Amino acid sequence: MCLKLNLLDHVFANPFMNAAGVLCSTEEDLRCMTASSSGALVSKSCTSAPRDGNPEPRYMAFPLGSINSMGLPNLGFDFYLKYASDLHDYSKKPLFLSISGLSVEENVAMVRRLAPVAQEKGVLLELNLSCPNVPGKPQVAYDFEAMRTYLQQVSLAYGLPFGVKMPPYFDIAHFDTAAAVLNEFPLVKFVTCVNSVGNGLVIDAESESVVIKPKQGFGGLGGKYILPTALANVNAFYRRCPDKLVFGCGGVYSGEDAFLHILAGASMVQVGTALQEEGPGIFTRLEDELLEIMARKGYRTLEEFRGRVKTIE
Amino acid sequence: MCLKLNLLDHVFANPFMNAAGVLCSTEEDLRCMTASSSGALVSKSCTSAPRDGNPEPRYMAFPLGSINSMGLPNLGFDFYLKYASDLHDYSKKPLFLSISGLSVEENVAMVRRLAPVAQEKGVLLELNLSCPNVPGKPQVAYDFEAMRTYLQQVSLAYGLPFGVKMPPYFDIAHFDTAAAVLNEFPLVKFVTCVNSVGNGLVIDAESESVVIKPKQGFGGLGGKYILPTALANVNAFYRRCPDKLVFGCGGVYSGEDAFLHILAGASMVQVGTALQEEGPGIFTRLEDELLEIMARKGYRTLEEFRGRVKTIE
Ligand SMILES: Cc1cc2nc3c(=O)[nH]c(=O)nc-3n(C[C@H](O)[C@H](O)[C@H](O)COP(=O)(O)O)c2cc1C
Ligand SMILES: Cc1cc2nc3c(=O)[nH]c(=O)nc-3n(C[C@H](O)[C@H](O)[C@H](O)COP(=O)(O)O)c2cc1C
Ligand SMILES: COc1ccc2ccc(CCc3c(C(=O)O)[nH]c(=O)[nH]c3=O)cc2c1
Ligand SMILES: COc1ccc2ccc(CCc3c(C(=O)O)[nH]c(=O)[nH]c3=O)cc2c1
Repeated sequence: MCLKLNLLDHVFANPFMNAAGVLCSTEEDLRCMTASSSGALVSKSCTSAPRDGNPEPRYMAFPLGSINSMGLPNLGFDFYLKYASDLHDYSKKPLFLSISGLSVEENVAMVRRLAPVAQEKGVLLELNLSCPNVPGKPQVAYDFEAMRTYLQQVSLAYGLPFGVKMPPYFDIAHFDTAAAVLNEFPLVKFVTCVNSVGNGLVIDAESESVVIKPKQGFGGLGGKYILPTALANVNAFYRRCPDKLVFGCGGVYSGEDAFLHILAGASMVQVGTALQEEGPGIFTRLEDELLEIMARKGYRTLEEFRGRVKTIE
Repeated sequence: MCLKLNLLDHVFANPFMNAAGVLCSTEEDLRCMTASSSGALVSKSCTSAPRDGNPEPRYMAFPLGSINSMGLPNLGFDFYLKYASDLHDYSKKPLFLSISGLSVEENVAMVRRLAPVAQEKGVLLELNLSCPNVPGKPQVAYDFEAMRTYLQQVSLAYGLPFGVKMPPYFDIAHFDTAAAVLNEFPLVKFVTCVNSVGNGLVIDAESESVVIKPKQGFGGLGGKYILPTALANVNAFYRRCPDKLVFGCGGVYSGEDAFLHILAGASMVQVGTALQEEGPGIFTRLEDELLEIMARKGYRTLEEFRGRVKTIE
């Protein structure tokens, strides 16, 4: 009975990893994820220049999840490239590097320079298609023409297999159109579903106030609020992208949550809000919990149930 | 101390009503909602002809909320009109009638017949913009050009103040675009935010199956999962539509939850999943709980705090 996976020409002890942005912004953070029982880690979505990000408070958590408008605080690309190139111990586990340029040219410039490092060290690119667009236009992945442009340019500039981090969709026609766009790009080998459920608003009843300062308190939601939305997007893309892998992300707090993601079609399973709250010890528990569910059901490997969610009649 | 208010030329005992489609499909349902301590009631969204809806199971609820793919089962428009015109006791509370035709023409035909009943009896129209659209196309509210046409045609056909039931949005540009569409129509006097969070997926770990039969288990989410989404949409439209009312719907299970919708800007507060689960006694609890929070805060009116959610500097 085991949680090992072999994909994208890498080997993973188990399917768990952090979600981008959680426990992955500094060298300390990355070493801490490396030391954890996770099967992999991803770096904070970066920009070419370092960023301080939005005013605080910009992240808050509650029993059912979290809200944030961090604003891409990050140490800049050169720092993440250097971590990939010179500091990361690939004998411990694989590394994903997440990029989130504020324009298509910014992304092209980073992926050109990531390429030789990816080829020589085996760092894996996750391109974040919630990067903001032009303000007053929707985020990139909710503008199918911009998304196409981003993927064509990044495909040309990088030339290597990569993956994409997708926001959630809520309309079947969007599932259809988005997967069709992704399916135009053979170098897109994995699809991470989902980023935060955008622009929610948490209000504290006692103080009568929003709980985060940017954007009049509007920000992306994560945690228990979003697990069925995440499961839906994992399975939508699993069913529509048969030549790509799907990584699941959203609402994982337990081995059972991870099991559902994997039944929906998840290969890797990322952990955001729960990891933020509990810390990297969450990885041993998730592993133990998922293995206990597998033992009770008689499953010996992940492939025996991945994507095998049953429908009714 | 009482929760009474006046909106749209009607008087309401309190701000609570059912959400469309919950406890409101049959004559028995409507009389039950009428007998409740709700302030108003809304009928099941209807089509010209009666419909059986989708195969069962088509609704399921859980600790954090519900999923449904009901498929617009309804007794057809002649039945709801007849209810509005001959059966409803307007001395008890106002009535809203929800229409959800599958085309623009269907909606026009229903509203032309509704108008003289609205004039004579004061029944209010809630137009459901989570309706069918043209080939491989998103729901109407997610296709701003179709939304505009629907509203143009309905405003011309109906000629009287009405409201619209909106699906949630997740992107600030979308809020900007949707509110601008709506503000083109002076007869659109209220905006109900929000319908269910579309196309989530609930999976049962023990059976390894989805929990509803239609659409391979995909359906609209309600309940706790959607409260911060619902508050965000209420506030966004409250901010953008200063000459309209906003009705809040989504995740209300307590007077606290209702308090947060009213702080966000809600005039009326609709109850879906929690009503489906608890039954119509919920209305007395919600009234009591809301009055209790008001008392503790020293608020005597809803107007003192509606839309007064505080931001951080
Ligand atoms: C504090 C915080 C920072 C995040 N930053 C990023 C990021 O830099 N890039 C990215 O793709 N997603 C980011 N996300 C989204 C998470 O990766 C994840 O998609 C989302 O939180 C849902 O997973 P969850 O329900 O486990 O939180 C961030 C989330 C949180 C809470
Ligand atoms: C069983 C069921 C039937 C529904 N039918 C309708 C409908 O006919 N028209 C409509 O506008 N919304 C319909 N809804 C959506 C609700 O009116 C409401 O927008 C949604 O459930 C969120 O509120 P909640 O969090 O209180 O459930 C329905 C919801 C459920 C659960
Ligand atoms: C330009 O100023 C802004 C403001 C808000 C942003 C929100 C998300 C993002 C993408 C990064 C990201 C963040 C984030 O850094 O805020 N949070 C998430 O939940 N997911 C994400 O993908 C960039 C922003 C940039
Ligand atoms: C035929 O299969 C479907 C699938 C999805 C639907 C979504 C909304 C509607 C409109 C009525 C409605 C329904 C419903 O009757 O399913 N449920 C909601 O949560 N909101 C609604 O607004 C009909 C649908 C029918």
